[PDB]
Amino acid sequence: TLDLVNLGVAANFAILSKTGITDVYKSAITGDVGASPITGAAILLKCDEVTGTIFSVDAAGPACKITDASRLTTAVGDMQIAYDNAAGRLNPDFLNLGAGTIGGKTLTPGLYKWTSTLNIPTDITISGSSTDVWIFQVAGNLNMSSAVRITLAGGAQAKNIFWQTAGAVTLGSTSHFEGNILSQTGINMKTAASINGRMMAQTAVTLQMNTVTIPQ
Repeated sequence: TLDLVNLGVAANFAILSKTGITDVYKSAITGDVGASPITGAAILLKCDEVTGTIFSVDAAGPACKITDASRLTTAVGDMQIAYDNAAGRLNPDFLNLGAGTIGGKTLTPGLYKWTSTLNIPTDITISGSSTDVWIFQVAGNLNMSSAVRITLAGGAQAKNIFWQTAGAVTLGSTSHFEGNILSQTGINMKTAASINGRMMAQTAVTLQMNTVTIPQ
């Protein structure tokens, strides 16, 4: 069995970025949100969009924000450690599965690697036990097309799924994603896409009327 990727303090966030969070009103985020080292002004969410707390490094930001620089610094530090831990895992079980396109597949537990961009153009399933772990290592971008849905089967849980991407993630309109995203650059969601997972970006997270829920 493959070890969990430990998120440390970042586990407490639904969205954590380094250069902000952009949004087309109205999104529905469940869980805490934060950005650092950038100013809290870079968080373009209103308070009715977030059920949880909005954290800022400073006095700027949405009206309900809490200022807490040391927690955001630890969180961001922990996200970096997680990203490096995930990208650093060795001996994949798969390499270049589907040649970079994985529509229709059922993915069983393990460590998967892609040395290019990964596309998800049609529905997929992630299947395994309540304690199985999946780590997806993607050296380019990650794309998912509109209305694509990731289904979990067999007791598989979103909190045990990790997607590490060296490039940007793009989730298409109406799509539904499962798992923790650790991106080295951005994560960008389109109209009414949803995610059950965490969006951890080393640049920005962009949203357009999305539903974002932290995995239980």
